[PDB]
Amino acid sequence: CPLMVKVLDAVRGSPAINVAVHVFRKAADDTWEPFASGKTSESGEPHGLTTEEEFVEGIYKVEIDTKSYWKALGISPFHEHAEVVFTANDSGPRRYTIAALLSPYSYSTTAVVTNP
Amino acid sequence: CPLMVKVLDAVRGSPAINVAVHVFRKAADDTWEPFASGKTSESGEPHGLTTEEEFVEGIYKVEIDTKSYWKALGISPFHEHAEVVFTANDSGPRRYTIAALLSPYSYSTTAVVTN
Amino acid sequence: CPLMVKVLDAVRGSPAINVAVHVFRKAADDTWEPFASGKTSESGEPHGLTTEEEFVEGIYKVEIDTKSYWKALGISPFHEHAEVVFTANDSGPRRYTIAALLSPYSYSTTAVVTN
Amino acid sequence: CPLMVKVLDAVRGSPAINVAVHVFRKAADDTWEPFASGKTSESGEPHGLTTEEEFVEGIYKVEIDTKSYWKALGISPFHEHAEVVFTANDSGPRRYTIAALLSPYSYSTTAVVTNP
Repeated sequence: CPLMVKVLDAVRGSPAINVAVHVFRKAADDTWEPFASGKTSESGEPHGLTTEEEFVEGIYKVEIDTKSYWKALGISPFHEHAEVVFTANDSGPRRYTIAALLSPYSYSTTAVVTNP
Repeated sequence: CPLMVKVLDAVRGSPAINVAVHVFRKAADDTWEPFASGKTSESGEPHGLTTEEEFVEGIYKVEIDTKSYWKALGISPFHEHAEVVFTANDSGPRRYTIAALLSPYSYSTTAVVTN
Repeated sequence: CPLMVKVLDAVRGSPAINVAVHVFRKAADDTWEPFASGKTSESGEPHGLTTEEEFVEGIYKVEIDTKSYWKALGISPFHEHAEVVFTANDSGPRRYTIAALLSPYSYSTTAVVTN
Repeated sequence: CPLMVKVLDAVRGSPAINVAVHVFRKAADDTWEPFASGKTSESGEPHGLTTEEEFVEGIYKVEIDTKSYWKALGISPFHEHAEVVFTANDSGPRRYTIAALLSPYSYSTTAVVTNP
């Protein structure tokens, strides 16, 4: 898995489960193209988003549907979503882990990039 | 201003100065429209982004040019920029501060909504 | 004040009000000695913790009573408190702000040191 | 491993490697007693800090030597260390993961608590 996403809930101290994760790539024509999507499992990760063959150099956008998560728990959050935009692999293939820590009025995002 | 932005540099322990901040509003066509922009001052805030008569309810996007900021410091960054997308609701208090804490491979954003 | 503390509540999107903040200094005997304390006001800051003549170089500890704060909100917290331990150096700028962002199972702390 | 610690470096986008982790328990006499210690591996985790038998109810302190980490990389950080103090297992045994995200003038700490 060259692109892994891990989502945590800072209010409950648990993995954020059943959260939708949508990934887009920037296309030749400056639009975002759908690339991959999934839902976080009990571990807070969507398993198998992409492959090493498919995950080529490019600008990627990872959108995490935090609004639907907090609403399904009865909280009206501040953010519409949490997005992470980055250039990938432009020095060769890497494995990326995007971690997102969620609160109703706050989120943080961190990337860990390791040589595959 | 009913909308303030405050940007901090976690590597140097200072306000993030001279960072471009762009604000968009969501229009009927589900496309973003330029609304406000500014450069952070030495306090890490771009002074006077908007006013309470233009800042009506709706969905707003705040884009912080983090990549240019880290490039000016000679530090390689992960993110292309930091974006904050939110709904402003009148029922809620009357002033929004979006705080952003920046590191090269991490950022956090927080909304402080005060009456 | 050469030392300010600012405490934010990430769950409610407001300053964390009425939070106890205790400051200690490290003494020769490697034991902490009470130095300053206060309760955060409605801005999330305990006004006037110290002065520039008492705030000499040394190692300081800032303890924020997060557990009492979350208990008052009826929200079960992980941490017993949040502590920030640091060295104040004159060579460094002349005002310290320790910012703390609180959630029940997470907190982050940041030092903004300005001239 | 009922107590796991994961340390990340927000400047380099990598696990924080070779970081010392010291764990103490609060003793009957109100002093901190040494309970366990280790160094983070290439994954940013110290492996095998404690056991389920040893990790009883109590107040625990996890100290992460962040100062030595940043100094070994040529940075003078703000914090002397990052500490996490919490009550453990007081509702029955749990597995705790303490994550710490490190910058020179900032750190964050998050706990994920899962039923064993």
